[PDB]
Amino acid sequence: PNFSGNWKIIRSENFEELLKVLGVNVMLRKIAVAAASKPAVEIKQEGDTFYIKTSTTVRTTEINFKVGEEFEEQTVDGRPCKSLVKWESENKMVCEQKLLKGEGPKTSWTLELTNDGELIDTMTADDVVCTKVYVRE
Ligand SMILES: *C/C=C(C)/C=C/C=C1/N(C)c2ccccc2C1(C)C
Repeated sequence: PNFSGNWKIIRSENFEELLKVLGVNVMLRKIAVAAASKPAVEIKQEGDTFYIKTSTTVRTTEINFKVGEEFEEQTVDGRPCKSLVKWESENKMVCEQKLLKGEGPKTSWTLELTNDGELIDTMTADDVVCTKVYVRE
């Protein structure tokens, strides 16, 4: 199925805690979890090729990738990483990340589409999991 769309957040669980495991200091966390930082996600999918733009009121970030091909992005806390996405199933992709420099928590993300059209974004840092759920506007 098709991940394309303009997605708006309807659920967010455990995001502040993910930030703590990543070592984001408290001043930045308050900003990051504020409504001004609420994410909107735009996806354009063509087969295995994806464009994903994630924007807030003050920030915008775009990734471009094809499933199975390595690309560069940033960890949630903004460290450059090499990422690789694979299909876990027909409706679910999983991305492993490796830091370009230094050491840190093991991080990953997954995106999956439910039959009822919800987009579930899961982010992990070691033993902590954050889940965000979106629907199409
Ligand atoms: C991933 C979530 C981020 C970056 C921010 C979300 C913040 C909020 N806030 C402050 C809020 C208040 C009411 C309902 C929903 C939210 C949301 C989780 C968007």
